Amino acid sequence: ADLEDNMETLNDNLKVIEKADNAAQVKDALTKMAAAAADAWSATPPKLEDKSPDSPEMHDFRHGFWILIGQIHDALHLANEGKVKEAQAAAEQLKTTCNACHQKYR
Amino acid sequence: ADLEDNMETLNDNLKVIEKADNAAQVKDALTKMAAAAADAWSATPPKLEDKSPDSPEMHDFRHGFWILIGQIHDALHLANEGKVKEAQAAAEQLKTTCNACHQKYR
Amino acid sequence: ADLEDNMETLNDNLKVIEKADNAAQVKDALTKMAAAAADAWSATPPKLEDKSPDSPEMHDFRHGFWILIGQIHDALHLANEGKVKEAQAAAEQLKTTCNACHQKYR
Amino acid sequence: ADLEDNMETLNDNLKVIEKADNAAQVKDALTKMAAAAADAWSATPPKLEDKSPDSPEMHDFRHGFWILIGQIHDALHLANEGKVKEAQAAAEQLKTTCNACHQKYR
Ligand code: HEM
Ligand code: HEM
Ligand code: HEM
Ligand code: HEM
Ligand SMILES: [Zn+2]
Ligand SMILES: [Zn+2]
Ligand SMILES: [Zn+2]
Ligand SMILES: [Zn+2]
Repeated sequence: ADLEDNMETLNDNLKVIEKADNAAQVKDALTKMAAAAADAWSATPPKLEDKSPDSPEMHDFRHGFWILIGQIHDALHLANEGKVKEAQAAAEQLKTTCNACHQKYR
Repeated sequence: ADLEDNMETLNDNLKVIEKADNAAQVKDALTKMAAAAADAWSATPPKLEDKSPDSPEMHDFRHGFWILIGQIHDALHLANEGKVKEAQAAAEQLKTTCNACHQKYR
Repeated sequence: ADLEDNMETLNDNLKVIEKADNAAQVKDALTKMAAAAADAWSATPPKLEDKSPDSPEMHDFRHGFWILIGQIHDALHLANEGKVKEAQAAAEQLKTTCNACHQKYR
Repeated sequence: ADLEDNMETLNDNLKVIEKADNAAQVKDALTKMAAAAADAWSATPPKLEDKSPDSPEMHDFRHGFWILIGQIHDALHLANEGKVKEAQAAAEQLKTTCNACHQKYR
């Protein structure tokens, strides 16, 4: 999938997590986000098209995906443990990673 | 790319890191490993064809890529710091992750 | 050190990172934060004095320190790479961990 | 506790996990390992007594504790999920971290 599709998948499922009542819902949404974030890894954002594929900027771009992937990973464990509220809070917290990357690169 | 290509990329660059003489070579190889691992995320292994895409087995399979991706991430920081030997050591230690997944799923 | 002293160390160095001009200042402050957070691990917060040392609650409390330690770890790599701004951003972002734990346990 | 005691704690509980029959035994063991690892953070190893407390070598020493702590953290989540065998395998795998640090610093 393209960057925009992966971004909408990320966006859609974050809201699913907010409105969710149960672990399964959170679980499912986080799984989809993990796949979206991993697939986003190879993308070149439009503001970085003029940069070398292995530039410092591109390195920093992809680092944000590492952070987001790590966070989804942990939130998923929480939801697997049945810690719904705390997985939802981890989801709220990862928005900081979404925002930080958007502020620099979007 | 498919699973097999990602796996060759992973294997090829691990050997490149072993033979490397400077941090640029390690850095370049780890970057290629991270892309390969991230791209591998969505793959279904032949041994798990018969399992649901959202099965416990498939979750455990993808978990190994989380572990791999985290370790590459960290090793790349070490290489960026010019810590060639310790980045090469981190790379040798990664093999545990490679092996553990192969033993169960390959 | 006590929980309070570790908490002040954490507080003080966070501000040091905000005002910092170079990577060495940030590195030094994160190093101090890492030791404070690791030393905090064994503490029982006043709100949880009545809970068993290996209770659900106490596990969740210490989980927040795993999260914080992980974040400092990564931020320190960024500072080591000379990525001052992004290390400072990483430091602003880990405030979410600080606050999440306080909201629940302070 | 001192370095030796923390190392004994780490060693004893690793064996407990190997012999374990259920998730509770592995959970309990990993919990103790986490505390021992976090307490070990501040220690100076006999081989690095002559180095500055904020030396490059001391930084690399403590870095291995970060990686150990992260692995215990993850292994604990697996045990929490009731994935006993997988938690026991994550425990086997972190021996790589134990050994890597001993090779350089013990
Ligand atoms: C879970 C957190 C995230 C959420 C909820 C999210 C969601 C979104 C949304 C709704 C958009 C609007 C455009 C669209 O429809 O795709 C977008 C765009 C974008 N995001 Fe994110 N995103 C997240 C994480 C990230 C991260 C970590 C990065 C960078 C490493 C990033 C980089 C971008 C870029 C470059 C665009 C513009 C794409 C384009 O216009 O071609 N996002 N994202
Ligand atoms: C740096 C670590 C790794 C290395 C060097 C590595 C290396 C390889 C190599 C050389 C192959 C054979 C190439 C081929 O398939 O034609 C392979 C296959 C495979 N690997 Fe890995 N691998 C690594 C990590 C992983 C991880 C973490 C997993 C699972 C989480 C995994 C799962 C698999 C699977 C399922 C196959 C079979 C694909 C097929 O033959 O169709 N590998 N790997
Ligand atoms: C870098 C992030 C953090 C900062 C800057 C911070 C800061 C503080 C400060 C300034 C205090 C007041 C203590 C005093 O006045 O001496 C405090 C107390 C406290 N903090 Fe944190 N904290 C952080 C992270 C955490 C985390 C991760 C946890 C738990 C997982 C936590 C749990 C507590 C508790 C239980 C208290 C109350 C102890 C008391 O009664 O004094 N904090 N913190
Ligand atoms: C879970 C993995 C680990 C296990 C099972 C383990 C086990 C041990 C054992 C059995 C000893 C013998 C010392 C004694 O009993 O007096 C020891 C010592 C030591 N270990 Fe580890 N350890 C682990 C992790 C680590 C790590 C990650 C580091 C480095 C950061 C490390 C550094 C050392 C050092 C420096 C000593 C020497 C202690 C002294 O002589 O005062 N160990 N460890
Ligand atoms: Zn966790
Ligand atoms: Zn590291
Ligand atoms: Zn990083
Ligand atoms: Zn995990």
